[PDB]
Amino acid sequence: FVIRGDEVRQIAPGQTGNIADYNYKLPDDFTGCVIAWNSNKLDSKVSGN
Amino acid sequence: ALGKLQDVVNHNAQALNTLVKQLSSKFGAISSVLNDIFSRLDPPEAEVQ
Repeated sequence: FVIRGDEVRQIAPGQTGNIADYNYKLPDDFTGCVIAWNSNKLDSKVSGN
Repeated sequence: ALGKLQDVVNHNAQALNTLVKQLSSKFGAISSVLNDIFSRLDPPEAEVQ
């Protein structure tokens, strides 16, 4: 997924909000690793919003 | 005269009163009310207090 902003911390076990509530939600365990990185070099297409 | 029949009753009443007394006493936590923990913290970090 391409979630942006400070809501990256919301994508985690718990820590609900606006992004991690009605779009996607990790379990209360989430045995794994969350990998995030900046993508303001390819997602700069304002036309494709 | 009847003092050794009250010592057993007083020791049991003290043990029962001390056991209930240790309920309104948190152990290095926010509070000693379970309802005041789940609704005052996030689910993931709720099960650390």
